[PDB]
Amino acid sequence: QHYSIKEAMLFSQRIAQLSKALWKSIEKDWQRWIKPFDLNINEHHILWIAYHFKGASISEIAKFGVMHVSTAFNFSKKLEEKGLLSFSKKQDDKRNTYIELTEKGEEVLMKLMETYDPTKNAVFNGALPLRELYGKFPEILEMMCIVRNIYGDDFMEIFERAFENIKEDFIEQDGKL
Amino acid sequence: QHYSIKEAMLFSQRIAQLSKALWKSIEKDWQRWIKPFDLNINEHHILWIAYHFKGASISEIAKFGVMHVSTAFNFSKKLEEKGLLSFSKKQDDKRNTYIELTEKGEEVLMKLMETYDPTKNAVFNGALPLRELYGKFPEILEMMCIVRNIYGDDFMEIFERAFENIKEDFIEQDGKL
Amino acid sequence: QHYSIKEAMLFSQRIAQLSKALWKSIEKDWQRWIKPFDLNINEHHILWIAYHFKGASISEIAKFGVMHVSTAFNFSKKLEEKGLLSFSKKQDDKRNTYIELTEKGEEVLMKLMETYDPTKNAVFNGALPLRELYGKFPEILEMMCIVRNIYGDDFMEIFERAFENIKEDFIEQDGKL
Amino acid sequence: QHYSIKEAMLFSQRIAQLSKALWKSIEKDWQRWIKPFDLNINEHHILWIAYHFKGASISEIAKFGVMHVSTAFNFSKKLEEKGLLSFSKKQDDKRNTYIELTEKGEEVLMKLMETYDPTKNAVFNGALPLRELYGKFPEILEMMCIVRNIYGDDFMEIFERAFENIKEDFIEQDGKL
Repeated sequence: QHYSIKEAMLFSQRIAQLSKALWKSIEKDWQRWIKPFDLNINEHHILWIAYHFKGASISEIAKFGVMHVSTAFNFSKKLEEKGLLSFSKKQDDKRNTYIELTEKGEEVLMKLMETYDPTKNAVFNGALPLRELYGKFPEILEMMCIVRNIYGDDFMEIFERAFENIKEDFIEQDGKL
Repeated sequence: QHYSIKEAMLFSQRIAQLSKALWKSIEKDWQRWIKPFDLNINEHHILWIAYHFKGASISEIAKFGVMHVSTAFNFSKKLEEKGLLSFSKKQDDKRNTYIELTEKGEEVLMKLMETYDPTKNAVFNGALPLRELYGKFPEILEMMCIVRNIYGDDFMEIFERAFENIKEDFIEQDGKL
Repeated sequence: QHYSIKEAMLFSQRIAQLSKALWKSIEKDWQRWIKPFDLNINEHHILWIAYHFKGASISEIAKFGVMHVSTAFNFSKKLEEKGLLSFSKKQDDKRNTYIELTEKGEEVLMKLMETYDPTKNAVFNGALPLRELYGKFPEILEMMCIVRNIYGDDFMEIFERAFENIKEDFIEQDGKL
Repeated sequence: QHYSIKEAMLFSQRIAQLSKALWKSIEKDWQRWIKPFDLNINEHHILWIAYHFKGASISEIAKFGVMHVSTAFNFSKKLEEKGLLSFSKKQDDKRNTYIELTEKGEEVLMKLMETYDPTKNAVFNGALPLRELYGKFPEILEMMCIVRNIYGDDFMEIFERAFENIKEDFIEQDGKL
């Protein structure tokens, strides 16, 4: 207890609607960006996970991709067909299968990056006011706090991984390494 | 411009991962709560929209339900089959079809409410630390600001609608009106 | 431990400068507003404390006025001279002396209120951007959290007291009850 | 307009009380830390400003010290008497007088640093809960936003100056360079 029941219902509905809105917008923009290259959302997500972690287990891919293991194997295979990634020999347990990007896939990823225009995506524009007032893009700490308690600190290490990987691996003259 | 390209990529990835995590958790908890009653997530969402707005157009239902019109008609029909809601006579345009809850549906909704246990749902527990430190549940303003610029102030009026409807229509001794 | 020493120094300096800036600005604006009526900052603060709490002990006045007891007695006396407030008979302990506003003082307070122009005060203008982005004036929760741990929940009840007193006791056509 | 008058009064009182509380606590802790060395708050503030800016004008000192010019000259002189700082030859305009720390003063500053214990100061402890929940000390952005609109971006550059100076100039084994 030490909270009202009402309060709980209000908060629940509030976040469920907010989170549905946000996921749906990001989903739509993202799908726009990547549909030229015939990639599902999951597939691009998987490709990035491989870039950032220097290859991964399916169980890694499903953890950081917030998908089920099944989907991670299925879409991983679909990508193998497209020559984007490679598979390890052991298929004992789908979970332990190890994935690693082919070179063609890495070029796909870099290309998609040069195709990137922020000003086309909704959520970016929705956040620009806040960037202007604060001088920096919104941190949305409360959200991160929540997802940490939900998903775990090792989960949460992907944010640090990707920050460092973007900063170090690439540089910009018009947008790419 | 007046921001870095890098910055944009960091922010994009950050929010896309955060928002996927949040939507997936709420999705899983919600599905747990409502699966006894053989209801899709969309279907429950539609039923609430009808309760709050005293019936609605399909186009209303899709706006506030963040779904496509097609889905809103399809799942609305599935609910009509279940005797939960009623349909208007005009089917000229799916969009203008007017939906209104049957009594059986309203009982379903109230029942689901008495079935509600917050302590079972992840995101609730993830937010309790913040509730303790602040003395109130997290407001997540930055998120709301964003969704407002994205979706519109009339969209955003559902939060006020539902706050007032919960407060006024119901009272709690163990949880329900 | 479980923090860096450096971190501690950074945070300390940061807040000490921020808090000096804020106090000095509010001090200057406030002094501008009240200098017509020949009132020190403390004296006006004391008068409000009496209005809100329906009279008070000196020890109350010093708690909520964040001043020393000595100052609270001295400036309280200066106000008695001005016919603004009245004193209880017991002077056994300065702390237990009970203060209550004269009518003249209450008129002074209401007058000062009609003299109030927000647009003249700095800190108000500094906060208007945030009010525009958020649709509401900044909550500055982190600050309140801090002051709560510092000063105590009974201290913190003055915010609720004054919110309710402003809302209920007064109404606005051009600014006053 | 486009806000209520009431709202303005609420916000004003709220921040004025919060800011008085915070300044008074920091004032008391700070005075505790520095009273061994017979230093006013202003005097220590002035000494730090000189360290960070490699000497300064009085007008600089008053800007960043949020004091009047008069006080900045007076307390600067008192420090010259103590052999802490040195003066430029020109006294044409007090404002343009240039101050620079003597070596004795720098040792005083470093000493005070080794005397530093965070766990003694109130505001530090008031913020530790937030540090624990967030994993980092509170940013209090809203406050900084406000002070920026109030005081100016060049004013605000002292935060960056001191961050970099602390990080680079010193290192810690038990607390000092």
